[PDB]
Amino acid sequence: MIKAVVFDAYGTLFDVQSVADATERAYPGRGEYITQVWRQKQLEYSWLRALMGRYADFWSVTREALAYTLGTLGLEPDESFLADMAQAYNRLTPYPDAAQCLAELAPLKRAILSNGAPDMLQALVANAGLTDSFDAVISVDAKRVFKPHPDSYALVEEVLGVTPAEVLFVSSNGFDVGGAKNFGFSVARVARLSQEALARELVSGTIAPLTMFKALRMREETYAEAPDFVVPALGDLPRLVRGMA
Amino acid sequence: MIKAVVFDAYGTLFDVQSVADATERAYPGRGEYITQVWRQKQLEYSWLRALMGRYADFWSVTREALAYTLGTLGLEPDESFLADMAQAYNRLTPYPDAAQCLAELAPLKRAILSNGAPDMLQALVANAGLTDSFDAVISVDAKRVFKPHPDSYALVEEVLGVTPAEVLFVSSNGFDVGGAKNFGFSVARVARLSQEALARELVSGTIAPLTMFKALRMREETYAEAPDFVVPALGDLPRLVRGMA
Ligand SMILES: [Cl-]
Ligand SMILES: [Cl-]
Repeated sequence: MIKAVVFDAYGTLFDVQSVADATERAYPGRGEYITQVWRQKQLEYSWLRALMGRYADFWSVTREALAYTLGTLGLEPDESFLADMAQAYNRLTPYPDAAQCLAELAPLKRAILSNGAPDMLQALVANAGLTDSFDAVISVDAKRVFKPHPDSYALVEEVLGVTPAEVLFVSSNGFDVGGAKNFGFSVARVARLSQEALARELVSGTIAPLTMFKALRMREETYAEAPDFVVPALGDLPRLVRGMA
Repeated sequence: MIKAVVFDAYGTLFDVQSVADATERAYPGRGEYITQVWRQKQLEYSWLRALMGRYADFWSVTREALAYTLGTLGLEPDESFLADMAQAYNRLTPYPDAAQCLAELAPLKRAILSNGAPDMLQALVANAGLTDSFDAVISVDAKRVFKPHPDSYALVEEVLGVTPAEVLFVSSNGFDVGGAKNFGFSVARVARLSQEALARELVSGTIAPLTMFKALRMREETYAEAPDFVVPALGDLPRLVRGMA
């Protein structure tokens, strides 16, 4: 039986597009571009540092990815500027139905498992006023790996004392859905982009940037095990757990 | 002293864009798009499978990435179709000056180290007419990991008998430059896209999807150690090695 619902953070509970106005200031006219490449490179760097055996926490990864992104535009921001702007990732707006979802999921154990560094996750959760909606906010930092490395998911039992079989893992990120399934969790994927809409979008003449991010990041990955469940939004999870049991 | 020049394959010796006519002919109007996403997801899947501890060789990775790419367009081709089309990756055109470069390096040991599966690399090199240009063509497959995992680079000494100190590693891929440097090789990066040109392209108005790939894939990665040398072309390598040590 499901005893805990563990949430991915970035892209699942929190909207990574919401750094929009901060990036638009870093380079007027190019906010959309920066938003997308920043997120993409942030993910790539977490995978590559881990795979290379050169871990650095998500705060370093986030700043390195921002530096790369602004670099493509010909900028050369200093550490002070980078540390300042990267704070936008600790202010991400929660999806509008997150709070209600989490409230209805009580008394089940509720937690976050995220690539985010400890201080990042605490600030992000605090800013969103969701601190008391979680029994635990788990960072991969203790294991010095990033998802989808199995050690990241091993943390859930260590912290919550529930077995993988008793966990419903929730994520909008295909690679995270894959890593959680690989580890042994039941998984509910949050799919906000209908496949059919993307397909037609990619056929409608010139292809835009956000569309590029969407094509690369909003689908199930072909190498991964399929999620047990797919829902359109977080608010659907309470109903899923009920009609599930 | 440098005793061996070890080459990355995909993107360095061989042009991954040369699958264009095949992807386009296969699906009119969608070639450029497919070419970019195919390569991007091929890389992502090599990293994510390795990081999950769920290795499959590059041939499986190449076909999974193609299936994903065609899937974004709403296509669902069978395995037979995927295997046939994926053969395009075993026929990539070598860069025009690869043959001459390798020839002028004949005194030194010449090798390839690649994510490519054994049979993929043999065909790729043979079809390019470069089989007699290498003392060894090394696949990561034996280690059952993908770059930039250190075990990939460990293969060089195992096969050639030279220490990391005696190796000049050549690559156009930032993540691979980073992996080679972390492992201890001297590295010559091949940078075919000038930073200043990319910057201006990214602001030349509406950003094209092709520029998206360039922005994600053709620069040094900020988390990675800098390469020892950067040349604009393979043909500049012999001259670089002459006045090196
Ligand atoms: Cl993340
Ligand atoms: Cl590769």
